Amino acid sequence: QILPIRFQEHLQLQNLGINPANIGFSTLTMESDKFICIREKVGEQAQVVIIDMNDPSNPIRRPISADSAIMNPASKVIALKAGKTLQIFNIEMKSKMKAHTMTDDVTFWKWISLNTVALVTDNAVYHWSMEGESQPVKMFDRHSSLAGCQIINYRTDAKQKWLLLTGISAQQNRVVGAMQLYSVDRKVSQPIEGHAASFAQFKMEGNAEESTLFCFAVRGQAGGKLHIIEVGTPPTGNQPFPKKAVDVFFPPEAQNDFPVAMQISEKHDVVFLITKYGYIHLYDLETGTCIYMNRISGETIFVTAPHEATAGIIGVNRKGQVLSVCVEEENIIPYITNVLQNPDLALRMAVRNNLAGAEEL
Amino acid sequence: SVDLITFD
Repeated sequence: QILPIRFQEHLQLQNLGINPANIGFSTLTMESDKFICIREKVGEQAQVVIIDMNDPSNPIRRPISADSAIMNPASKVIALKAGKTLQIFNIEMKSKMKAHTMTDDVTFWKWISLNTVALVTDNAVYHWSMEGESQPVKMFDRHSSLAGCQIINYRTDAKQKWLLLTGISAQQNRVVGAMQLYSVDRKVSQPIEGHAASFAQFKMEGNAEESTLFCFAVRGQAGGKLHIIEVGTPPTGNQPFPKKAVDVFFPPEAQNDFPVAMQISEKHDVVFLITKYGYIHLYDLETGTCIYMNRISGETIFVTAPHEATAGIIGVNRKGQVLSVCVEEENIIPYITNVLQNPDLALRMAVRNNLAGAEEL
Repeated sequence: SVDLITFD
């Protein structure tokens, strides 16, 4: 059978001398497909291990006293913290670029762009530009709906006008997602039940300007749902993007499963969704139509990034497998025509994203 | 406040 996606194993971190005890959410970071950082204690000495994905054979270990390390998405620039102490280093320059002392512990942080670090404290969210003498600026106060959640993600639209904070907690013996969507222009927060989310830019045919889309997936008691919604006033002259809501299927033996990660391909206009217990889903961004579901593994993929090369998703599982999934550009249109029997979707996707196979419907 | 990383 032809599959509309392709899997690829890039690395086993245990073949690089990474101890499996350090392959987890709190100790391994992958902020982009260019680097993986792992904090390890070897003897008495805390180290950071930096894997250059363009040179994976030669990890470099450096001593640290940081509780958290996140590499810049594009440059060998690393953000380190220990409690309230934040430091930015250019590794190649062996130089401290910037430092700041917070008045609150940072419980979650990540790079939201090439030049900005987002910081989450117990009660607020900050952006920290690496430009000039910029210090962290508060973006919004955390909503009470996320109080006592484990913060697992933070994302923004391209223009940093829509901000989304995601926490989870145990309620009624399931993992319940609490999201806060903040409008920077309107200064309004919306609490939303959700597990995974991304923003995307999408130009509707007949529109001169891109639409800003907010895509989120949730397992409620209502069952699995994926939502694709335009945020903000449509650009002048644009038609509005019509809201989509579709089902997210969980089989009977995965009654405890829930979405953990989402990446949107702007090349293919598809949504990749990964569940906690190793299901992969592919949805059309325009309509929400489910294209494909299958099981990767039992294994939790606990961190993901965009895979630039393939317009796909790359992740690491608890075994230390670095795995990517992308659209199979040669099979997806035949797969949608023949296996899904959806010649409409097939033909739309074939001309929208310039793919082969809708000559033969 | 000391460097949180040590180089060569």
